[PDB]
Amino acid sequence: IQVNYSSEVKENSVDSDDKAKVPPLIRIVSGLELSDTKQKGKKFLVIAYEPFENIAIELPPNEILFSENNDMDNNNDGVDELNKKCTFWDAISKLYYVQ
Amino acid sequence: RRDMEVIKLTARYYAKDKSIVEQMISKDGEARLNFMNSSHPLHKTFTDFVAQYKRVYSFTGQEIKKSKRTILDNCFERTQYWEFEKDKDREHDKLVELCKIQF
Amino acid sequence: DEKYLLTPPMDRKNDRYMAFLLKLSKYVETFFFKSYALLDAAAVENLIKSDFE
Amino acid sequence: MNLLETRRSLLEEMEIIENAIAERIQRNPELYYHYIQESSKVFPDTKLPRSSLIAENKIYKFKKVKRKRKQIILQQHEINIFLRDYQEKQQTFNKINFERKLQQLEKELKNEDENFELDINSKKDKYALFSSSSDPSRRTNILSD
Repeated sequence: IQVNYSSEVKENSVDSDDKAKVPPLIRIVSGLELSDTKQKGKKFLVIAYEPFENIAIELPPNEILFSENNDMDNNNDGVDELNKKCTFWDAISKLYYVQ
Repeated sequence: RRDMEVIKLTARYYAKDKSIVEQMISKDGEARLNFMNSSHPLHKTFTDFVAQYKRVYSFTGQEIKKSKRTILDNCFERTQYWEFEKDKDREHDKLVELCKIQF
Repeated sequence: DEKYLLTPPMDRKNDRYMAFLLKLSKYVETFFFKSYALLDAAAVENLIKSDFE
Repeated sequence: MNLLETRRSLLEEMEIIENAIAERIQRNPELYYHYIQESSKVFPDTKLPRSSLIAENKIYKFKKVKRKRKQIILQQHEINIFLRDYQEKQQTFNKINFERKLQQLEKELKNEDENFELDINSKKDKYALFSSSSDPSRRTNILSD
């Protein structure tokens, strides 16, 4: 996934090093819990950034790209194995890639 | 190779006069030398190359007569300068912490 | 500095002896510079030669 | 060929080598210490470090792990060839040391525009060509490429 962000349009009013250094974050959420609680049974690859609104992507397949020791076990947990393992944050251009 | 070559060439000329490039920019009008502005990232590396060339102009007409002993002494002193500042590489887990909090 | 000169194992004009001494000397020198790569070999050589002359 | 570029590359390589043998002298100070001590008894003038430094195997504040003889000697011979390279480059360098032409060359630089290739191998291949552990996949042989 290739998520694009603002082009210095509104981020010009907020620059007080308040988690500004924090990159977008992804998490896998089960639909078992929703504001409406109607239907459910699949996962979502949620992606979040402070100002912008959350985003989700349905994952019917039980498992895809779930690799096996890709790198050589280096321990900077960041947030979780998922984020360090397979995400890139082009902060200079504001492009978040996830795979 | 192209970018490298143009950077290093405009750097070669820019190292002697600094007037030939400021004229070239107004004469041609090409998005090729867009690295001349400090905006373009590569610009920085440019500032390096030029400096380096500027340096070669320093001792032109002078030979370097460093001996083995001396070279060794120098390298030993350079290693001591790198060991002088060893209390500055212990600040990075902080950002991670922030991330964990927000997540 | 004097013993090897005034109390020689053998007569210093003996053939076998001088040949031996040559081979041994060569060995010791190569060993020396072999065990201390970092020191300028030419510097040492010239120093010794000038002391000799 | 613009001599400026050649002399530049030379000074740069010399810098690279100095940096390499300096990194070495850093990880295991013995490399220098050992050497220097011997030098002391050949050229009496030579100034040698504080004994404490020698013993604790430290250069400033950090005391480094003691290495075995075979490795010390190895790295010393490696540094030997490095210093040889350096002496050579220094030599050749000693022996080596408008607008219309600017546009003239910039024009020929347009040659072969379709050269799709990533070029990150000038300072990296050198830096790499002279660094610790340059032989194995990751960390098996201390010897540089």
